[PDB]
Amino acid sequence: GVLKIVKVYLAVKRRIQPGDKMAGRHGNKGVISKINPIEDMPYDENGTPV
Amino acid sequence: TEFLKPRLVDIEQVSSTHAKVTLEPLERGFGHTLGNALRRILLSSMPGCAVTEVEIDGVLHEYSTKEGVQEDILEILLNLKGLAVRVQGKDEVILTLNKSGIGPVTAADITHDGDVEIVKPQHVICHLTDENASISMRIKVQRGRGYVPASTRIHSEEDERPIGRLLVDACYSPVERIAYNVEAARVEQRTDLDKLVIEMETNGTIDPEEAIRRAATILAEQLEAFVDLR
Repeated sequence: GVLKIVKVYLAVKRRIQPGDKMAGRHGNKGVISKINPIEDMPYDENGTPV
Repeated sequence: TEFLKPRLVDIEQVSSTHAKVTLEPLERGFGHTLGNALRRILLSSMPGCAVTEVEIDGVLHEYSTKEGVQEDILEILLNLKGLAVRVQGKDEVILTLNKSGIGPVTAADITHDGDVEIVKPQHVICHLTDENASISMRIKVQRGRGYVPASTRIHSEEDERPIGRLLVDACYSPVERIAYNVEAARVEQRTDLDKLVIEMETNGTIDPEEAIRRAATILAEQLEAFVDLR
């Protein structure tokens, strides 16, 4: 019944957002809740943001 | 009212990228007050120029591969995000890049505009492997402030949609890292009164003194609302 088929390939580039699941390697799960701006993040005496 | 204002003393420029700025005398409590309030404006609100659009010939999208080039097109775009550029006169400049033969394509291969200064000419953009291979592209630098992603920009304007135009995440804000200290002043007999060292770590473009001047301006313009309007 099939005369021809056209296969189209899309490329999505999804960046991280709240809801994306992340984890380490010791079974420590977690969900991003908010992307805090750089200005708001904690920083050590050296000045380098976490 | 004992209003005691600080003044800009010394700008220890260790490098064009990293520079210390000392500030004294500050009355007790104002060291951390300006320190952080300034750090915040200097991170986020500073205007700078950044590569927004690129258009390489023989390239229909960023995921494709160009012959005679070690980098995939994505990795070239990444290098152009971090290309240090200063436009003096206009807000938008489109620079042309043509180059051929065996060698690492540096930032100096771009044709410099009358009022455009490429701050790190030795900056890598692409690696040409084959002598036969030649690369051609049009790099649009626009000026903005903060960080404007390509995903935030592919969902607003989009009036002309020319196929072969690669949009790039704009890294407009020139300040990379910044951290203020507070140190003894050793002025007259004040003892309490000290200074404020703002260590700035920026790209090439924006000049340390220039930037702190702009950041103080932005703070005072936001304070118009609390002084004028009651």
